[PDB]
Amino acid sequence: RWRQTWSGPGTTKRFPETVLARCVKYTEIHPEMRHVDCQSVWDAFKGAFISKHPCDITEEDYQPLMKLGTQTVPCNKILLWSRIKDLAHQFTQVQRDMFTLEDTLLGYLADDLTWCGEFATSKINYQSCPDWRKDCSNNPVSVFWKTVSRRFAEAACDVVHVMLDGSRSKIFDKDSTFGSVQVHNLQPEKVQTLEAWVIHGGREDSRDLCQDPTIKELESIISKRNIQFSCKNIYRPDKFLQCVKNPEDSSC
Ligand SMILES: NC(=O)c1ccc[n+]([C@@H]2O[C@H](COP(=O)(O)O)[C@@H](O)[C@H]2O)c1
Repeated sequence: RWRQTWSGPGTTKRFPETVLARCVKYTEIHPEMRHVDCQSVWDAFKGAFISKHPCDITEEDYQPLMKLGTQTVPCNKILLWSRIKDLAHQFTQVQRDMFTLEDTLLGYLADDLTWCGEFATSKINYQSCPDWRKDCSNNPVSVFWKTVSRRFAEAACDVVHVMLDGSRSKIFDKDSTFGSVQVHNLQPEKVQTLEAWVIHGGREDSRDLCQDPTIKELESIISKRNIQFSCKNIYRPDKFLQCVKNPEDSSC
C-alpha cells in the first residue's frame, strides 16, 4: 500500500508485548496492584477493540478492562493537565505525592501508545488507525482516554490541580479532554476548589496569564458548577521543578 485505510499512525509496534510488559512492571512496583493478573488485563484490553470496527468503539467496550484496573488513588492529590504532559510527569516523579492519570495502572499501560483492530478479522492494524478529526471520534484510542479521563476526574475530591500550557493560545481549551470531559465530571459534592497552574513558555518579564479570557471562561464554568476556582502562574517551570526538588534556600 501507498495509501492506507485511515489517516492516523498505525498500532505501536509490538503493542501486545509492550502492554503486557508495562503491566508486569507496574504491578511489580506498586504494591496495591499485586492482585492483578497481567494476562487477564491484556485479554480485556484486547477484547475492547479486536474484531470490532475501529469507528464503532464504545465506553462499554472498555468496561471489562476498567474493572480489572480498578484502583484507589488519594482523591485529594490529583493533578490533571491539558496539552502539556511532560512537566506534570516530572513534577509527580519528585512530588511522588500528586498523581496524574498516567501514574495509574490504566494510564501507565496506554501512555504514548496507539492501537486499533479490524471489523472483519482478529488482526491488530499496524498500518493505520482512525484520526479523531479526519476519520472518526469513536476510535479505540480516543474512546479509551475519554473513558479513563472521565473516571479519574470523578475520583477527585478537595483541591484538584490542573497544569495548563500558557504558551498555547487557548490556555484553557473547551475542546480538550480536560475541557470537554474532566471539567464536567468533577463532583461538586466532593471537590472544593480547582486550582490551575498556568505554565509559562519562554519570557522575560511576563503577563499575568490568570487574566486570560479562556482562564476567565474556565473560572466561570467551574464557579457555575458550585466549585471554587483558583489560578497561579508558573513563570519559570525550570526554577519551579528545582524548588520542588530542593525546597527552601535559594530564590524559592
Ligand atoms: N496520556 C494521554 O495521552 C491522555 C490523553 C487524553 C487525556 N488525558 C487526560 O486528559 C487530560 C489531558 O487531555 P487534553 O490534553 O486533551 O486536555 C489530562 O488530565 C490527562 O490525564 C491523557
